[PDB]
Amino acid sequence: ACQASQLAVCASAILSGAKPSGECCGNLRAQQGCFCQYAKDPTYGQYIRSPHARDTLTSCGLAVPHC
Ligand SMILES: CCCCCCCCCCCCCCCC(=O)OC[C@H](O)COP(=O)([O-])OC[C@@H](O)CO
Repeated sequence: ACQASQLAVCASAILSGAKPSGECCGNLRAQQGCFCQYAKDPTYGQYIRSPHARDTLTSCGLAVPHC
């Protein structure tokens, strides 16, 4: 139901770009709902369309948006 918090911890990488993290790719899983549809969300388009974002999720290889 869109937590908007389980991913915040990752935002550090998406926005700033400190360093990825495994927990990140895991947090989204707990969602597997809004996270998927979020792919359409324009306001957060900068988050999903990030450079390190796709890398983090891909590194895990669990679920990719655009579903
Ligand atoms: C409160 C702030 C937090 C923000 C909310 C976060 C919401 C979670 C969504 C995160 C999603 C990030 C993943 C990046 C999505 C993306 O841009 O897609 C890249 C994708 O991996 C590329 O697909 P592709 O390889 O071109 O697909 C074609 C291929 O399948 C066939 O060859």
